[PDB]
Amino acid sequence: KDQEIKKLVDQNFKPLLEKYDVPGMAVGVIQNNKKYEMYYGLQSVQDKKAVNSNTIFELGSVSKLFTATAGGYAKNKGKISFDDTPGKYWKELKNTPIDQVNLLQLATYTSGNLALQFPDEVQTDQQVLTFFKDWKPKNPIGEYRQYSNPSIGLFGKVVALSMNKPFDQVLEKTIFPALGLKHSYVNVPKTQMQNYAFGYNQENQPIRVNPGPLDAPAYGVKSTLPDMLSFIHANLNPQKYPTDIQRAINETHQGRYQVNTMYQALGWEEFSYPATLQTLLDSNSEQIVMKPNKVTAISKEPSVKMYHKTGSTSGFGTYVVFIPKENIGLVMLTNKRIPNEERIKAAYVVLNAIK
Ligand SMILES: *[B@]([O])([C][N]S(=O)(=O)[C]C1=[C][C]=[C]C(C([O])=O)=[C]1)OP([O])([O])=O
Repeated sequence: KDQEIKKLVDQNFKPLLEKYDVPGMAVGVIQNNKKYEMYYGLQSVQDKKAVNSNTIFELGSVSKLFTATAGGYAKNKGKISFDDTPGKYWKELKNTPIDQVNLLQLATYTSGNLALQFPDEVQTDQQVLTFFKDWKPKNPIGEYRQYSNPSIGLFGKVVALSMNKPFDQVLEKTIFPALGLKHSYVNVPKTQMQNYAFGYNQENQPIRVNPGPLDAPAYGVKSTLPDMLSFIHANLNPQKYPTDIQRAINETHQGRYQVNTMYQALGWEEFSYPATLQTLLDSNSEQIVMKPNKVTAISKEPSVKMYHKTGSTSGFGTYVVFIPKENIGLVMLTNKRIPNEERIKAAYVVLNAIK
């Protein structure tokens, strides 16, 4: 039976490489604590370098899952409360209007006035501070979800302040070692640069993510297939992990509010399992991703849950999904974007087929 996992991944993911002219793909499955790693194509077209277990990919918004995990960790060591406001940590925001939004509402995109991106002219530390000092509310605080890099980025910044370390070191020195990750990075060091894939844009030009304001907590982590499978393993089966990282992980699985069939957890999107294909696809509709939506309190608390997250950068696509009760999960990393719907569908067919 285990002999079917390679065939399934080949049937469902491998055709996407021709369809979308993607140079390189890594797809991992974890089932009953056994890891399966499927590698396709090249990490670098010009170098003819193969995708392998050392290949580093940009995770885009899947980085937010690390940020959420860092926040869960800081809460459980008593360094923050989710009821706190940012001005408790970043003193220059104390008594400004953004100091009425609490850390949870920042982590989960419900400030009521933060868009997907900062303005293009906002780049320096000084410009980021000014942006948040000048912030005024629009929608009632907590009522509307608008998916936002600045929102979760400020959450990450405040988590880092709570831990007295810059955010890059919170991940690289604390969170990643506690998860057993060996090649996961905010800043890919000199000695691993030969392992960092080129991304490829929609004109098939090689590209990597550009530096930008609070980029690390929003979309700035890079990792390998083995490490992302270890992360999914920690999400499915955290018992072997340190108690504090257990607590952190479990904090990320708690649904905070709902937008119909999508439950917003910390970083992760949560769903009742089994989820219809349309539930999973529509979680990343234009309506949910690009526009304000008024949230509700959770009414139906799912008994059996599954969780997912997409991520994209100019040159990379990522998708991660897991289902605790089936003890299965999947990770897809590409060095060209393909539509979210294809990532979600292929993972749906595969995970369903393996039971
Ligand atoms: B995330 O992957 C956020 N998407 S993103 O495109 O905002 C990431 C990004 C932001 C600024 C610059 C770049 C760059 O230079 O590549 C990338 O979210 P999804 O998958 O929508 O949830």
